[PDB]
Amino acid sequence: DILSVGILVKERWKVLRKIGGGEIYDALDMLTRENVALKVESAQQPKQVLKMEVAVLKKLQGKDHVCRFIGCGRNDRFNYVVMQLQGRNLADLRRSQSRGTFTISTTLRLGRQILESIESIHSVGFLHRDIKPSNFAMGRFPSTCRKCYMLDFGLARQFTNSCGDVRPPRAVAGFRGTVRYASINAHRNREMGRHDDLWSLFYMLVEFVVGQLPWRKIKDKEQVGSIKERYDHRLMLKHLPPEFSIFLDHISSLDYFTKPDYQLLTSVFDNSIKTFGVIESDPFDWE
Ligand SMILES: Nc1ncnc2c1ncn2[C@@H]1O[C@H](COP(=O)(O)OP(=O)(O)O)[C@@H](O)[C@H]1O
Ligand SMILES: [Mg+2]
Ligand code: NA
Ligand code: NA
Ligand code: NA
Ligand code: NA
Repeated sequence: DILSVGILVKERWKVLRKIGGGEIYDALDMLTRENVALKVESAQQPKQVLKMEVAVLKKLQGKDHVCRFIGCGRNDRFNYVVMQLQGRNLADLRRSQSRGTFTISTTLRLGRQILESIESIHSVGFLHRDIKPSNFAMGRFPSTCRKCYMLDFGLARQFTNSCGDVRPPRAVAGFRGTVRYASINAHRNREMGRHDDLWSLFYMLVEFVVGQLPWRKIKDKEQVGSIKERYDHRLMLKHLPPEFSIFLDHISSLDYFTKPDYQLLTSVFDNSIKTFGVIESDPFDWE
């Protein structure tokens, strides 16, 4: 690691506890007397991504489901960013459930919040490219703990130009994200688009309700991609509310050059939540 518990960054943030390992700490902000999240990277790491992370976090400021930006810096030893500290991430919350699953009520509410966050990052011109449960966390206070926050913009890519139009895709793009949640496009080393973040959301929602994905045990990235390319994704509809056939049909129709119909996808969640009688104040599974 570059830092260690106890050290002070910028005479202000005292590192207290490592919370993620990418080196991230719970730190004391001496100016506000609050615990914050501080993420650091070596100025010698070949893949340096905190520049991207700060730029996207700044672009999302003020929007829902985004940590507040607190500060950032760059020195000869490391780069760092400081942001609002959240609570438990969704991978940990699902694993803390004795059955390894969420109910459809918790799944639909989380999915709708995650969809909102994906529409927000696309609306500022960026793809997330690593949508997965450990990159989402609930708030840690009574006023935030029912809110899900999108994390980890290090692998993001701008898909618009300086003008705001969609940029021409590269012929070949390195696969950056997580094999388990990656779309077919990612596996093919094709330029990822907005629909590929939505495919990762779909896989997350299926894994929430079922507890696993079909390729859970498969570790060869090419084997996983082969399975996904041939898989009949309609089989995943079995444990989701009926309108997710509309969700799957829609994202299947998309490609790099087609903006998603976010209103349609939102309606799938809104309608399912209403049909199941789900209300926001219902306890989440971990309550
Ligand atoms: N603002 C935050 N508040 C709380 N936990 C965070 C925060 N940012 C990241 N984490 C935790 O750290 C883990 C890894 O951080 P993340 O930003 O995803 O970086 P990386 O995946 O590159 O290690 C997350 O899965 C989450 O548990
Ligand atoms: Mg992460
Ligand atoms: Na930046
Ligand atoms: Na920048
Ligand atoms: Na790439
Ligand atoms: Na097209």
